Amino acid sequence: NIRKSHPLMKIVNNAFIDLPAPSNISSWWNFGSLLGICLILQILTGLFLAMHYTSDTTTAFSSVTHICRDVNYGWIIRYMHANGASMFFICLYMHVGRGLYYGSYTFLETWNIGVILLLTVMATAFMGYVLPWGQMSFWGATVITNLLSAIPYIGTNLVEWIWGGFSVDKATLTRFFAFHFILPFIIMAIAMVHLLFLHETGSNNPTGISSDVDKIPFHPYYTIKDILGALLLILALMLLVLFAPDLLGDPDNYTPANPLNTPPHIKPEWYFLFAYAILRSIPNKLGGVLALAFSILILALIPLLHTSKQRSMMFRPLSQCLFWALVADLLTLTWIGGQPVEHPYITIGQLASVLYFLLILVLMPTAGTIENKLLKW
Amino acid sequence: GRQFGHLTRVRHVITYSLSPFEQRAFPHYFSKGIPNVLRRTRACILRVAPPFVAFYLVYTWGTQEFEKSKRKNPAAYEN
Amino acid sequence: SHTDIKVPDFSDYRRPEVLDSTKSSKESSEARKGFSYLVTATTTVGVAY
Amino acid sequence: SDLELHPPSYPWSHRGLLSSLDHTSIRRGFQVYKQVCSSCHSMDYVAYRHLVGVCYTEDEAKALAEEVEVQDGPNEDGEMFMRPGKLSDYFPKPYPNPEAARAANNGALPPDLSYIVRARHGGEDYVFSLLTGYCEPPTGVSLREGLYFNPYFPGQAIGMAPPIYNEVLEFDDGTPATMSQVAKDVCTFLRWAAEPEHDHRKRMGLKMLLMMGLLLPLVYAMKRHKWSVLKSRKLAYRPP
Amino acid sequence: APTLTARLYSLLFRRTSTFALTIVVGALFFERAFDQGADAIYEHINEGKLWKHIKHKYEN
Ligand code: HEM
Ligand code: HEM
Ligand code: HEM
Ligand SMILES: C[C@@]1(c2ccc(Oc3ccccc3)cc2)OC(=O)N(Nc2ccccc2)C1=O
Repeated sequence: NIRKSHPLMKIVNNAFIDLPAPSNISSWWNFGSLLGICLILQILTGLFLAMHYTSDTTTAFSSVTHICRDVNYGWIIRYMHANGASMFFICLYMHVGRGLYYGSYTFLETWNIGVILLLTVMATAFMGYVLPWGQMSFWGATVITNLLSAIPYIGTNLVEWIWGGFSVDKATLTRFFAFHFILPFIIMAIAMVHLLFLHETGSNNPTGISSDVDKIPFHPYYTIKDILGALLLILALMLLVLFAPDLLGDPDNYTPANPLNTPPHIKPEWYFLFAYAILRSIPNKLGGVLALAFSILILALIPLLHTSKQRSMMFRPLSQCLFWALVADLLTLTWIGGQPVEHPYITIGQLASVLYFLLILVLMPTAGTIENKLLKW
Repeated sequence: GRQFGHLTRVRHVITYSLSPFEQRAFPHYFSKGIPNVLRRTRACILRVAPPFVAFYLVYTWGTQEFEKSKRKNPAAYEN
Repeated sequence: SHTDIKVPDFSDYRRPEVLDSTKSSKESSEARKGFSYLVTATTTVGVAY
Repeated sequence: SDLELHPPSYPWSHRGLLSSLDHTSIRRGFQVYKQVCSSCHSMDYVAYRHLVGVCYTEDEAKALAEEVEVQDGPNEDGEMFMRPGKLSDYFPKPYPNPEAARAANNGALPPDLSYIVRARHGGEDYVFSLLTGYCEPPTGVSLREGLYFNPYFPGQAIGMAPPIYNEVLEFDDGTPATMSQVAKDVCTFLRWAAEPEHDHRKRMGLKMLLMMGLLLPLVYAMKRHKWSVLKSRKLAYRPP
Repeated sequence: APTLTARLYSLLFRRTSTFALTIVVGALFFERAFDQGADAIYEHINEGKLWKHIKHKYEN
């Protein structure tokens, strides 16, 4: 009987069963549902870890080990959480890249909501990482938190405020546990709002050309395409959990607390590398953090810089080359962000930083304009 | 949202199709697929590949300089 | 004139049990569904696992 | 000062994808922690029961636990005595407030416990090569006090006296307690102390690839079946 | 002489009742046979277990 009339299943039907979708959406389109799976994944394992973790300075590092050694299967649950956080970023990255390449950002509202979803998960992962009170957890917590101190005039009252003291201590570990528990529920609401705005127009596709003449039902097609792709997300997640639990995980969080001693070479998680390089590039306190913020906050300027008469980059050889130069540049930032602030590296790191911004703020838009002229448009 | 029946106007196109239980799910998987991937590869290498070798070259050089410059170094201090 | 239509040839997409006119397809009906359903059964059995 | 070298190449018998531990070597390795390392290094997270599963036996585990004295809970007078040795809380803790380890050893703090994975890149190897690779301090550089020199370590210089080849033994078997053999065993054991789940994980891990190798092709085939209809559909435009 | 997959279809897949009954009964055995057959694979390649190691101590 009917899916269409019931006030509840009607939502389901309109979102996952009868929703008209482009016959041609690619694998690149699988990431949104994978981001949903990621969020649920983080939520379940996250929760079971909360049934055993304790938020006090003393027993924090210890309770986590209690989980990995004592609590039945805590190790598998703990690793799925950690590796799930990485996958979540892997997915954010692909998802945001897919939107750039294919012009999807032209759906203003849904793209703007996405940026919010990006910042929310970054906020979430940060608080998360601090939780086990390891060396990197602590020093990473110290670095990132201090960014706020750069803000003129009110900078220090703010860090101390967010600290609940004179430095990252007791009060901060507890509040971070709290905010880290509620954030993913708030994320979940923003994501439903994301999905609402998207349905208003439906999905874009590889060609950037309207698909209203060739829509297919989300259900049999994307239902199975999404299943298959979930299993791929799962294989990749398990491989990590079950063969390489410590691979992305820094060895220093396996050593408790040292507010007195900063490790020789503190290294961000992975997904912060490129942004870490940008912040570091410029030898200035204020300007570094400003460059850092702008490095992410730039996504919301992207739509103003669309210059081409076409939506997607599928028929745009110039933009394509510049897009990959962007990716290749990010990969350079990543490499550099994980390296000591020295000779070859600072200069490479400064040139990659101007390139990132140079290509988004100027190169891409100029390619679009010459592609238009080349076509006589 | 939008519903089938209210999307857009289409006139004059016929679509012929088969039942899944009547066709193969992998017909010429290799016979036609391999050629196809070679072809999509050719079509995109020139745009995708170059920026990455550019990073690759800077990656090996960059680390090379790093090692030779600092550590390996202590070059001449002769007396 | 709508009689100038004709459904195009699907020979190179068809399962071999069909492919031949003269032969009814009811005869391979059970086997062809058998195979495709077995695949799902097995899948769900695996996922069950 | 800031220069340094990295560990050799790992042939452990627990290096590959699927690869158990040589539980016999985990035994020998505990014996090394028992007689030598224990007197300086705290192993705060392992317990006598943890071994029951791995290297010993129910009865054996009790017996080895009984060879020490912990500070048991208070009774009616508000006391604090000592007790035979449980089976439920390793913890031979060589030093009270950590600063006592500093006092004894002189500056240097004998770190962690259930080692490797721990803050040491190249985990087991780094340790193996640290213990097994003590060497003569080359010309040009002195040592503020006869500290102790080690080619690996950060800064090539500092801390721990070379404690391997003082051929302590109690390997039953009939195993020669040599420099290396005692190290291979200690690292092996330390591997298990840091990662007890190691063997179950790779057995699961096996199952994950085996299952994935069944499901992947199958789910893929399910999707192609349903997408058949679109993939082979044919179009024709017939305008007036 | 019909075929196998046909028999399977007639007797068990046609109805979602049997179709479902067959897979739940299929999982019960697959799990048991996969765990066993897979454990033995894990063991045969290792052999520095707590198993073989035991043998040495029925005593105390
Ligand atoms: C017993 C066999 C034994 C082992 C094994 C062991 C290991 C070990 C490691 C892996 C280190 C880490 C080096 C690093 O942090 O990078 C370390 C450090 C110290 N040790 Fe040790 N140790 C064993 C035994 C002993 C014994 C019996 C003593 C006391 C005489 C001792 C001492 C120390 C000290 C001091 C350090 C700190 C080094 C420093 O940072 O200065 N160890 N040990
Ligand atoms: C359901 C909401 C969540 C809860 C209740 C939750 C609970 C926890 C708890 C208790 C810890 C500390 C234990 C441990 O470190 O293993 C933790 C750590 C962490 N979580 Fe979450 N979390 C939630 C959502 C998230 C989200 C959205 C992310 C981002 C994908 C995330 C990524 C992390 C990370 C990176 C850590 C540090 C992991 C580590 O290396 O130990 N979790 N979480
Ligand atoms: C919690 C994080 C996110 C979730 C849960 C999420 C979920 C989804 C889902 C389910 C889709 C449907 C189809 C698809 O897979 O593409 C989608 C499409 C889209 N999302 Fe997200 N996404 C998230 C982060 C982002 C981010 C970071 C952005 C951009 C900053 C973004 C902007 C878009 C856009 C523009 C589309 C358009 C679809 C297209 O053009 O193909 N979303 N998202
Ligand atoms: C995991 C991690 C983290 C998490 C989320 C972040 O959020 C962003 C990610 C990308 C871009 C901007 C913010 C940043 C760092 O949290 C944390 O303590 N660190 N560690 C760290 C190390 C050195 C400097 C700064 C931080 C992270 O990597």
